[PDB]
Amino acid sequence: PSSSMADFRKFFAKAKHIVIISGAGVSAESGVPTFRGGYWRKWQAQDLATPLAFAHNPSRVWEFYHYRREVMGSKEPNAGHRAIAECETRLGKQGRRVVVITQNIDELHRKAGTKNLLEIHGSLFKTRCTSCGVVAENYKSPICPALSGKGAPEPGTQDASIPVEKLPRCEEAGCGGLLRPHVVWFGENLDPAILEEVDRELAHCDLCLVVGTSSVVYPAAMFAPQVAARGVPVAEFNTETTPATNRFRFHFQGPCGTTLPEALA
Amino acid sequence: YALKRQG
Ligand SMILES: [Zn+2]
Repeated sequence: PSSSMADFRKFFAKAKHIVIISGAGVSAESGVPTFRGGYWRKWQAQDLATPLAFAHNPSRVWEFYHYRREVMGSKEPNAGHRAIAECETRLGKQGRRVVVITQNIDELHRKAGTKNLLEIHGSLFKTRCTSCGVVAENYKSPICPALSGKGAPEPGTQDASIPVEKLPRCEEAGCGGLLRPHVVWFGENLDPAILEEVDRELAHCDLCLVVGTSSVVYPAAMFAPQVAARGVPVAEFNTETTPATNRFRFHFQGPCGTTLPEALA
Repeated sequence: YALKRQG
């Protein structure tokens, strides 16, 4: 796998549908904690982003997401996020399409300007009622009163054990259902409406970029390998090589913050 | 295919 930028820029100037797949690597450059290995108390994302964790300890899970929600307030998009958003505006005007498909739930791509955004794992700032299924944007801090001054990430912190009745409840008239985060947990499926948008993007894709992904979360991990198999060049921008890198035309190492501003110039 | 999973 080549480490040559000049060869990349030659495909880049020509490409007309470009898909960018973005992973936790991009958010970690904003100082957003990706709990992917690092921990929230004695747990990582894999232990809490599960339907089982929510069934058995919904209080704990909400504490965790509450933490993550509040932490985002200070945080901002980085040079990698900006470069991708500028590129999409710039290329838009040349009749060229750019789409970002993100594994991230922090919405930093939105804040940066990105319009053609597919959030394959949902968002931190959307809830879903487990009684009626309405999906609602929710930016309220704290999301519910019983969570005010909870969600500390330091281990040893005792569980607030908020009864289920005082965790975020649906506000729809007549419902009262328990809300969950509208995030895709391990063991669950991605939204079918989202999967079709992606299927189409990956099929008619042009040049694929995979940025700050460790390439260990499926299905997102298969998306670029899909494209490469079709004879389409794929550039992997990551600080460190992955289990999929050897299937890609390019690997550029570095912080996506350092490499993308050039690559997408 | 659609299942979220690690590995
Ligand atoms: Zn409801």
